[PDB]
Amino acid sequence: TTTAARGGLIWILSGEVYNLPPGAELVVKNGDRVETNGVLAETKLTTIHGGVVRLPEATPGKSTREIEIITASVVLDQATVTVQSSQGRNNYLITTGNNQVFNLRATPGTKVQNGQVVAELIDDRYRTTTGGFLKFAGVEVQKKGKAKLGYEVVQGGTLLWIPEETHEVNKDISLL
Amino acid sequence: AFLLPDLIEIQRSSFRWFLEEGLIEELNSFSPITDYTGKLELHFLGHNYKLKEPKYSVEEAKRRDSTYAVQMYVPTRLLNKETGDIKEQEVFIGDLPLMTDRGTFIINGAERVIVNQIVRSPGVYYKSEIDKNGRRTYSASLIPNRGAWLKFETDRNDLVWVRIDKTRKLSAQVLLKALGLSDNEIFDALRHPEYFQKTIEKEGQFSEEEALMELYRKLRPGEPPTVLGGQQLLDSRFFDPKRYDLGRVGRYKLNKKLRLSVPDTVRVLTSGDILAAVDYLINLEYDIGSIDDIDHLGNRRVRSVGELLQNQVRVGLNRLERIIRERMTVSDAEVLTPASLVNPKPLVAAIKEFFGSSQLSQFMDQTNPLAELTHKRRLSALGPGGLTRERAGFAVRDIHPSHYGRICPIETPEGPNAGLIGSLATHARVNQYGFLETPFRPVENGRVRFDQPAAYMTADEEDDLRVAPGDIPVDENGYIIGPQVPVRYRQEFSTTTPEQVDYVAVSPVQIVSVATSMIPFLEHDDANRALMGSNMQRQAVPLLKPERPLVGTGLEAQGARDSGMVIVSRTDGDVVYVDATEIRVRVSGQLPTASGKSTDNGQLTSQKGQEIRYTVSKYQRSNQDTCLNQKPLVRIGERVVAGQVLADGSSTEGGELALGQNIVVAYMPWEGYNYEDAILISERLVQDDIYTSIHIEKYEIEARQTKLGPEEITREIPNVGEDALRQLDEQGIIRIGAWVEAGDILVGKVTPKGESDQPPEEKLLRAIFGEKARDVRDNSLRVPNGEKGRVVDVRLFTREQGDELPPGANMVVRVYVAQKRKIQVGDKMAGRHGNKGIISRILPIEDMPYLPDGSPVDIVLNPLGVPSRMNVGQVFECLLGWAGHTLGVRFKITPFDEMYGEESSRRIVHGKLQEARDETGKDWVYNPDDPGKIMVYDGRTGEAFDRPVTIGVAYMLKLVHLVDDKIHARSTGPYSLVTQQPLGGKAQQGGQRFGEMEVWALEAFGAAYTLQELLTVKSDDMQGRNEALNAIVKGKAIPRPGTPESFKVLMRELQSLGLDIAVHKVETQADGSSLDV
Repeated sequence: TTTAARGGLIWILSGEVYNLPPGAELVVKNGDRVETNGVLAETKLTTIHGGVVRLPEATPGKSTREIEIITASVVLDQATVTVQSSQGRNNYLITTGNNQVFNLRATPGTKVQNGQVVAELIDDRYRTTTGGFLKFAGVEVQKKGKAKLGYEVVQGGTLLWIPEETHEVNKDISLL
Repeated sequence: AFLLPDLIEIQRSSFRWFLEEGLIEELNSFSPITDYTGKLELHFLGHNYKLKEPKYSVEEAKRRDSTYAVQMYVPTRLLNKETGDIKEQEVFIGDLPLMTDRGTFIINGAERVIVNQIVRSPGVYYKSEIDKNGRRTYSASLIPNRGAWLKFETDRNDLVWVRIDKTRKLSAQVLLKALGLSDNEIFDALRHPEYFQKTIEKEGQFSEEEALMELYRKLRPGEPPTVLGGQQLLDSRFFDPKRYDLGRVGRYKLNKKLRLSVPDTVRVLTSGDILAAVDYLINLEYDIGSIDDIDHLGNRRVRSVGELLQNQVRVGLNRLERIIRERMTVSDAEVLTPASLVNPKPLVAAIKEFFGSSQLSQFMDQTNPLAELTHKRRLSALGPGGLTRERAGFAVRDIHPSHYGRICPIETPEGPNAGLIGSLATHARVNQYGFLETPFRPVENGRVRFDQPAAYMTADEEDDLRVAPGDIPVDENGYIIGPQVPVRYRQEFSTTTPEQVDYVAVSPVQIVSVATSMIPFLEHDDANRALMGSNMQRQAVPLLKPERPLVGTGLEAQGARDSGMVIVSRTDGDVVYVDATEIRVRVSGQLPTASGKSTDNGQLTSQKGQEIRYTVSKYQRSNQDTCLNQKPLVRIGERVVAGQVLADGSSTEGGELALGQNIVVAYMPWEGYNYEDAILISERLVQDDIYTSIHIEKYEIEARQTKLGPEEITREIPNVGEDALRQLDEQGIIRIGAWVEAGDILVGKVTPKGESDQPPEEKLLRAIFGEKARDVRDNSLRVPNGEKGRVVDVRLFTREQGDELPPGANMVVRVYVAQKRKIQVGDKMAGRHGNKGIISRILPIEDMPYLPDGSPVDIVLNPLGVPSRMNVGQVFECLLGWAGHTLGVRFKITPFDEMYGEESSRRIVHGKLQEARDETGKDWVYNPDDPGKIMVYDGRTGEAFDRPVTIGVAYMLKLVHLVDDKIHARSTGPYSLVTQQPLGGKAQQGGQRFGEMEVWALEAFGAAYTLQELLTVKSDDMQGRNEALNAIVKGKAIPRPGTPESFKVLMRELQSLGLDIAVHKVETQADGSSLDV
């Protein structure tokens, strides 16, 4: 709460108040005459270490700013490009002879940290059309938990596998 | 002067608006559908929608007394992200009526209309908030146009909690449920978030709190807290559109204020913002941001049909969406077709609600053309959405300088449901965000002239320019004298002169609602005074023969055209034969044609001697039994001009508001017959052939088909006079264009009522008096007594058209009648500004006082009335009119003496007097010594009343509360069922109603008897009541009460509720339990 200085008033020494936009070091300093706009307050703005700028958008905007560095700047060549939209919905499947017949894991440009991916490839090897046995030989991850997605695949010109049939149907004794 | 553009069609285009957006907008947005699996899809097309010509019109629609409509249609896109099966075709979606010529939606039956609502258009605001001691508090809150409320607060201590649809948990996991980024708060808050660094009691752990605390850690208890649990939870408060909005606006606003860039076309919600709240509240906590406004447009906001018929259609369809989701994915889907899995019926219904039954319609009251102005556009906050009507306590009720120019204060039902009827700025308009407009006309620091721009916004708010009220001495070309003018900053009105303002009237009345303008010179009448009186004309009765007012403020003519009762060219013409029944640039064959082709147009058939066909209306039963037949106004071959009213309906001659007539009025406390309130008028009124209602009202009747053994109407059964049965017709039916009078007979119900248990006399008497009749019965229709009305139509029909019939029922009998009927005593007639009047007696055209010119006058008043009513000007008009009448003077000039800025009015009066009397020849109608008086030689035998008393021309306007429909009295009849007490719902057998406040004033003298009776035997006792009947006609001393029984009834339920009573004598053997059951 407050009081005066032992009697007095309230003397607004008037003058020109200057709402000078935030993040914009005003230009004029002490005791100098400027006037109705002769250069006067500016975040003479200044930033640091991001990358290439395909150019922010501001058609009808002084700034509207969106300062892109766009900078996961992997310069790829040969990830070729294809479609399907009718009985699924849409795509650019990647498609290069360099084992690049992918789809679009992430979209055509979504944006997301991990599980990063493009597109999903086809690799028919280590397919089959009858069941399994993973009794394999001499491939190796070391178990490392993500012997799983999180897959390692270093070393194995050998997949010793005994495809099969399996029917986990706990049922009464003597069905047929 | 400047043109004021069409009140009415607020709604319309807004109405229109909707479809020229909405249909899709929603539905397409939830456009796609498919089998649960996802393969077999189906969509709403959300494009190239279609509907066909619904040949039903409004009159042909009222013809089957059914709903107007447009069959409603759309196709799908296709079938599947399984193999791209299309199987597209249109699928009908939802037919229903819509806006009608006279601003209605002619549904079934009738033509109701919808009332706008205000409501707290969305956003997220925040209580300043205070205490038991003084030391105060801070708290925050969030709510979109539809959805939950995000609410926040401060336990004295820069603390928080989060409460939403729970009101049960001082729970605060801010940022500990979403965006739990490493100290993201010191990245979004940064300034004093919790003294800059949390508090003791708050920890902000999130590992198992984000989507997993305050969600199951007290919330929603008992299962374990799966991290998913709260996850899919808190989508399920938010993320998930279809259970939450902002409302595009909502954002518009929400952001805009908290201004944070989120343009972002999302009608749902982000994190950061939230933060931006969170701060923001604490920002106001540290007193950096101001308190929100929670009372008027600041938070409140109109809305209206579009959204009213939009919110629920998404919902109504949301319903469907459930079902389909099953239906579409119910089993096989290979060929099952869009066409197959589409149960429109829901939607159509529910919307059928939303006109038909949403508590929102009213019946569009057309008692008076004006009314349907107003009732275009009152609005409220009653609303599903709205408030209670008693928990919306006070500010709710008051006013708010926003109201100034945005809504009129002279509008108030002064009921328990008043202070809730937005007047709608006489000029306003609105925007997509509902916010209404109220122009702020620029004045370049001394120079207005309306040459400057803007002058067209201040939408719902202001400008922080201290602001120019409506008028003030506005010099020629503007220069705006007022040395130092008062003008409004923001809710305040400081003084300052041409420097600093610039916005000002459009006109000196931006705060009215259709009838509050009637007052010709409200400038001179108290506001507390101006209200109900200004709401009188609002619901005035019509009057066979209309008449513009006299006196002039004139604003309205146009408004009459807005009403529709009066018809402007649709296009153009110069009328050929203007036959009363058929005016025509119709198939004229003539020059109503040709300007009906003036500079012709095409979807309008100028193709051939023009062709503007449409039928006038006769006397039709209004939704309030009011009536009006317009009038062929413009004589033949007399040019017209586009869209100019040429039809003279209810109450215009010519596009003006026919309200009343014009009448000499010497105020005069003579022999009483009036001494407040109390009108007296001279018989002439009747002979004047003016003051002549007419009304016409349904009567109808129908026949059942008794599962008791069906019955019809008859063409007679006994005791029929043909004297009864005559002007009857060929089923029993009643001839139309036929005079009726009192207990008249409509038409011949024939009913069942066998005599299996032949009443004791029965078999014999029948056979004993000497004849064997039969009880085939007939409660055929007997028109009520006093029904001296010629019959005037009938609509009527049976099985065959398909009786569109309330089932179980056979054939319509609706038909009815009017009557010319001149005013009488107790007629609630009065004026249009602080008025309310009724009349004793009317009187010999001669005894009534007359004039030195020699004419007799025709309305006393009292004189004291007005000075007391503090409504002065009624004089004014009197006067002004006087003129009018003496020198046929017109005025039609907006109220409020602003000319020169003082009592010019005066100046007027005496003026137009002056010359008038100067040129009146006799020059007696005015006396220098009587500047506003006249003399009053006209006592009982016509002496000289004494003091020169003033007289002149008023605008006496009568109301409905006609003793006829407001009469009432009856002698017993059907009691109830339950109490079995007779019952007064204001019917012919209407309970003399009753008031125990009087049974709390009828004992002050006691003497039971009347009471004793006064309950009993006319309430409980059967055999009492009857006992009575007899006693008198039985020359017996009506005895002694029965005992009441309803009592016993009350006792019964109580005994069952768990009561017991020994009620009993006691002089009996050890008392006992007298059987009072």
